[PDB]
Amino acid sequence: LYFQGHMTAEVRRDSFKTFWDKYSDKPDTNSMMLNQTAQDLEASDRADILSSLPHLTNKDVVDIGAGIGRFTTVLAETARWVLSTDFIESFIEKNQERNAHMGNISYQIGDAVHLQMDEKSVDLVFTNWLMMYLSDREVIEFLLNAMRWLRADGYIHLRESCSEPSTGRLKTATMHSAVDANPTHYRFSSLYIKLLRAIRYRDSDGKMWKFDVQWSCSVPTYIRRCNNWRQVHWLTKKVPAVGDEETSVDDLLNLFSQIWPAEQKTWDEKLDNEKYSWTDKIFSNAIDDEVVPKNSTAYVFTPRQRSPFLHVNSHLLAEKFTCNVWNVETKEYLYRTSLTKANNQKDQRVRFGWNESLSSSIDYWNQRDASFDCMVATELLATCDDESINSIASIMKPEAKVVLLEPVSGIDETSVRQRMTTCGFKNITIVDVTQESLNAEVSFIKDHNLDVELSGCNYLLIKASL
Ligand SMILES: Nc1ncnc2c1ncn2[C@@H]1O[C@H](CSCC[C@H](N)C(=O)O)[C@@H](O)[C@H]1O
Ligand SMILES: CCCCCCCCO[C@@H]1O[C@H](CO)[C@@H](O)[C@H](O)[C@H]1O
Ligand SMILES: CCCCCCCCO[C@@H]1O[C@H](CO)[C@@H](O)[C@H](O)[C@H]1O
Ligand code: NA
Repeated sequence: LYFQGHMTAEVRRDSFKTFWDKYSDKPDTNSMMLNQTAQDLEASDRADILSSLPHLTNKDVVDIGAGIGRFTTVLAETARWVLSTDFIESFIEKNQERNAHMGNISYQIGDAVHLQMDEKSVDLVFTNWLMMYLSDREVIEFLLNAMRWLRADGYIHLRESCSEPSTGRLKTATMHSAVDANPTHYRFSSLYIKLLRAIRYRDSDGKMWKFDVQWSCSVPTYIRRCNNWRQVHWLTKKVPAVGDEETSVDDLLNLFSQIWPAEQKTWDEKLDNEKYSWTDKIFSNAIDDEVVPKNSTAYVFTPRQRSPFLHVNSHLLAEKFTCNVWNVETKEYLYRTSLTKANNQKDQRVRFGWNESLSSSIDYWNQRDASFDCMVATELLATCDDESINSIASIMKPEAKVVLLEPVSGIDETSVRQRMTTCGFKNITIVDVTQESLNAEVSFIKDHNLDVELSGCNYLLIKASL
């Protein structure tokens, strides 16, 4: 019965510690994952996350919210040193017991909100399921702190339950109470990505920094076993932001708390009822089972520059050709809507990732020695340069076939061939699909009652191979 006893940051801070207090009697993987059968998922999930990290030889790592330390255990195998923290005492105690055989782990009991360390004191800030237990202001404050603590070239890993609990709404799998309110913040995936990209931090030497969000990916184990695409994680690098201006906590908070979630909601309203893509009819006359063999993996790239509706229906692709699909998105809000679709369809063959550019996705897949079976893309030539397009082959099998739908103004077929021939393509054919696209786009808009105009561009449908 004290001042603002229902709403202060401390009361809200303590509501999370109280929630986790309920599990301190069970310092086990069930609590860490809030899943009655966490044994089924734990090792595969941990491997999904740990295999996404950079090598840690000679590096200092801080694992914040480490709990019983299932990541700490493996992180300290290669890192020079790991600081492992959690605000639940028994969890840290269980952490110290499991890891009694190791000698390069420091332990701390405390709230992540109050954690303090020297500038440029770590190389990796590792978290997994933590931001969702902080307020919007605390998330921003946490990220500015990570920025302070990281050395240049340093990384931060984050993984959050986005939009819904890991166990969905609501699985008997959950360890959540069916009657108690759940205090957890299930934010949209797009908000995390945008916040990370927005941050500009000036250090004590007066140097500016920004985050390079290397990727956004769904945790594979949660798709395969929980039909959940919204367990989202990101690897993010601290890099110089020459000439940029600082972003304050208040300036970031306005965006993160009000502006962005609002903008996301308008995109949900436009895209969530999408029954098919207007491009389906167009791609139908260029994609066959010679382009997409049965059980192959297709690489799909949809930047959605000219229009949010210009993309590839990856679900229809996977359905009609019995293939797996990786679809790259570059627009945060539109990537989120693809995750929404993925969760409702529950076709595990279809996967999405967010990257800043084509080059970003190519690096990711290069590092993983991927060789996709084909490419289907909208706006490839329109949005990417020769250098990036030429590097697509480094993630394609020999003779992989491609199909491109391209918005153009004047039709310059000779020039289009020369770009693609310069970027390593062969057997190039070009078909003008402007009238077909005009018909299909209008049919699609009227059918979905979108009060919008046509993209208004001409279209080429291109097929080639490498
Ligand atoms: N503000 C905070 N400071 C420190 N630890 C926190 C915290 N908020 C939540 N936690 C801890 O974060 C953990 C959440 S569950 C996930 C545990 C671990 N990251 C893993 O994936 O296995 C719990 O251990 C909880 O106690
Ligand atoms: C994203 C573009 C959607 C294209 C789907 C259109 C219908 C595809 O039709 C497919 O054609 C194949 C012939 O090669 C058959 O083997 C498949 O059984 C059939 O589903
Ligand atoms: C569903 C999408 C997730 C899988 C992404 C993996 C990247 C491509 O993986 C590739 O898949 C091919 C199978 O067609 C294999 O033959 C290749 O060896 C493999 O590199
Ligand atoms: Na989401």
